[PDB]
Amino acid sequence: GLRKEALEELMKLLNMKDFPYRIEGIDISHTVASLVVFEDGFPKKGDYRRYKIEQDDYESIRTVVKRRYSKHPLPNLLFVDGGIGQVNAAIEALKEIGKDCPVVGLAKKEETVVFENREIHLPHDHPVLRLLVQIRDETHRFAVSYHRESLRSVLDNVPGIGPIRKKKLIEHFGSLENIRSASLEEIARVIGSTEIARRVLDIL
Repeated sequence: GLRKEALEELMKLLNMKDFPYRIEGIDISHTVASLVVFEDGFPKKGDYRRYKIEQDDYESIRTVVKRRYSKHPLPNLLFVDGGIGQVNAAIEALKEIGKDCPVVGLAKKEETVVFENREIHLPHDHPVLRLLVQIRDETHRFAVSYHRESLRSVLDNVPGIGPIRKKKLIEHFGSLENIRSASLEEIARVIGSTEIARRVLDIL
């Protein structure tokens, strides 16, 4: 949750014409773009989106930015992860579609904000620096849920079960953590056998 006065401070620091009421943040992971949304500093999780890019994070940002803003309104401010390059990719993409929107990021150099090809140094606890870091970390927190394979690989070691019942137990339980802390009686019901459910708990 971003402080509203820190939003005002970001506006002043960057000389923006408009208050950053809506901010969107983008991360590239290896390719998926993860897009997050803050509205008046509140994360709007129902507005988050993920983009698959078939194919250079530079190029991935450029692609995602053109794709998204050809269908959606511009935010008041766009934050991109990775530093100068990814900010430049976003800007280039915006030009190519004839759109106008401030883009900010964080250089790989410590305590450095990237804005309009300028680098602004801010001390560690400066509220604008803290705010930007909050945004970046939220992009990352969202990205790590594109991985919430382990249960599958391990259940491969369980003899005499087969591809059908495997996907049942993956569907009902989803993870190794849930299947392991489940009772014998429940697992039996998902697959139709105490003897196999016993073997599953035994082996896991």
